[PDB]
Amino acid sequence: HQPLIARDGPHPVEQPVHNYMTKVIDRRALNAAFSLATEAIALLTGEAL
Amino acid sequence: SPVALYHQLKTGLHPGFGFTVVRQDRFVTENVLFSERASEAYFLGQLQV
Repeated sequence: HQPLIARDGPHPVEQPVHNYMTKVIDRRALNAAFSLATEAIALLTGEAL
Repeated sequence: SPVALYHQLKTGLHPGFGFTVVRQDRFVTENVLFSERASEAYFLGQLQV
């Protein structure tokens, strides 16, 4: 709701454009990963004990 | 010749000399194993596949 400094003189009239402007959200990935070896698969489950 | 000596033996005639025979029989036997009390070591481990 922008201000108005509504004028004197015969210059024509101010008009409040109380507009709704939109925006747009982006989308991002942010990916991460980690290894796991060929052992510790039987381990951390209960196979090779 | 080897050809002549093929041709003398089937008829049957002693060709100036003789031979010797070397061969191999084989015999399955039941052996007997005495042991002393404390001889071997034979340790043990762990079981998983």
